[PDB]
Amino acid sequence: LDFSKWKTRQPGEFRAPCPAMNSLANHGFIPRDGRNITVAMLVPVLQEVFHLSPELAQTISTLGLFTAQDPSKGVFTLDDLNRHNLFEHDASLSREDYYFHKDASTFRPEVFKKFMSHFKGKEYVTLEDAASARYAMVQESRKKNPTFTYTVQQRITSYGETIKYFRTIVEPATGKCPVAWIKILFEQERLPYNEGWRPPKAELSGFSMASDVLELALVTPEKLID
Amino acid sequence: ALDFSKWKTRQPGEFRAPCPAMNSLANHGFIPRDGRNITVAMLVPVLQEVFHLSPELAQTISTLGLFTAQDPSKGVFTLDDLNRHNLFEHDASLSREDYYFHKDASTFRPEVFKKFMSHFKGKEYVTLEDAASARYAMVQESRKKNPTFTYTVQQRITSYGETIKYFRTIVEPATGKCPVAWIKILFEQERLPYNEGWRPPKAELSGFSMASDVLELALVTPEKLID
Ligand code: HEC
Ligand code: HEC
Ligand SMILES: [Mg+2]
Ligand SMILES: [Mg+2]
Repeated sequence: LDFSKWKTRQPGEFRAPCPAMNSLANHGFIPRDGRNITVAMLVPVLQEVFHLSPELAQTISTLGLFTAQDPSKGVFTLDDLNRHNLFEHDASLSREDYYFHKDASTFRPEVFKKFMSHFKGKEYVTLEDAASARYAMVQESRKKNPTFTYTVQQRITSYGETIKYFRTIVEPATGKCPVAWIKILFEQERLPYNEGWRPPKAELSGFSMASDVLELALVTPEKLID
Repeated sequence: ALDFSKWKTRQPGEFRAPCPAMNSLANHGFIPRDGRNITVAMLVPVLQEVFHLSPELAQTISTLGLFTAQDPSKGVFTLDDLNRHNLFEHDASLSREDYYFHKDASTFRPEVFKKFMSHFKGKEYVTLEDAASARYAMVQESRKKNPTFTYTVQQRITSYGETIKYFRTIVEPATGKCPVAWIKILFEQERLPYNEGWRPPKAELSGFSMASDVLELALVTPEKLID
């Protein structure tokens, strides 16, 4: 894992709405041009760079394959991940809903500003602030987007994405998530190795995700009952 | 591959847990009948085969079971180890009373289970919403009556997870729906209702799918740690 090979995205290179996957490509940990991705190649990378458990890595990578133009052929691209309402969903943290400009892939400073304002004056992301920030995007989409789609599938991916950054973009010494490293991940699509980040000591598993998603929901004022 | 007709209820000397599924496995002889000499390596394929747990989820829960032994290094645990309060066993159970009251959070309590089952009165099937209400009712009873109520991050995920476990594994092959009558058999007899039509579930219960299910259960539970 040579983190010094990093280059920002170049013309012709496919990129996704994911800052993690986009960082892998920019680091050259997966093909830089965002093409020719297989589950077999991605899974070890996710385990080594982000310390996802084997099964969680296999699961998310396969959900990625399911966005391919032909998932039978076992190959997908970062552009496949941009397909609306397959994996990509409304109420994102740093991207606008597909509805508005038919581009839910391009990083949006004005969306990211809203998200980050939930951590203003803090060096670290707390569970409660991360809950508030994600749910604020749900409320905005619900009030602004007449096509808002937020089913069982989108709910877990949305909750899971907040857990993913909260658990993986952490200080080795503390396990805590610095606001400044989130900023680097989303804005630069660089893993903040230079700033002191390393692959997490703790494994992110399906079970640990389940606990974390529960804890997020218990500090979110979101209910489907009344 | 598996013989479900070998079921016997608990016999003298045999250890049993506060878990109706682990007790059914033993009563069926799918793990050692006496509730002893359980290892992770033995239990994971049984959980995969009988309950369609994912390899990783099965490994994780089996290991949580193992860390209930006084010495996990021995690599072996028993259903009696599972009876140890606030290791895996926890307050606000659906069919057992809190350890506080009589130092017995292992023996099935008709009175507790009566209150659990009251949330499905008039219904053939368990819905996510009624399962959520039945579990939260136990949390509120424990918070109301037990001065030593313990409900930390660890108990919460296991409590939510156990409702999802019966809701997803004790289901009709035809519909994936959870029959009230089958929950009654599992809890009251500690028998998998094979005789009545139950079969290992078609759908796999994985860490990811559990995470979705626990999320959805929480979204229909009036439970928050914020107000
Ligand atoms: C392994 C570590 C990992 C981390 C950390 C991670 N992801 Fe993503 N991720 C996506 C997609 C697609 C989205 C877009 C969802 C959306 O619309 O917000 C996304 C979104 C996100 C978001 C939210 C972005 C936003 O603007 O809301 C975060 C944070 C994130 N991913 C972090 C496909 C993937 C895939 C697919 C193969 C993998 C593997 C994956 N992601 C792995 C990871
Ligand atoms: C694989 C299928 C499986 C199912 C279905 C299952 N369990 Fe349990 N389970 C427990 C323990 C300990 C409890 C007691 C928790 C409590 O205090 O309610 C429990 C409780 C439960 C409960 C709630 C009972 C109540 O009175 O609240 C249900 C339902 C349950 N288990 C179902 C250890 C285990 C272990 C340990 C190795 C395994 C594996 C396990 N359980 C696997 C399973
Ligand atoms: Mg989106
Ligand atoms: Mg208990």
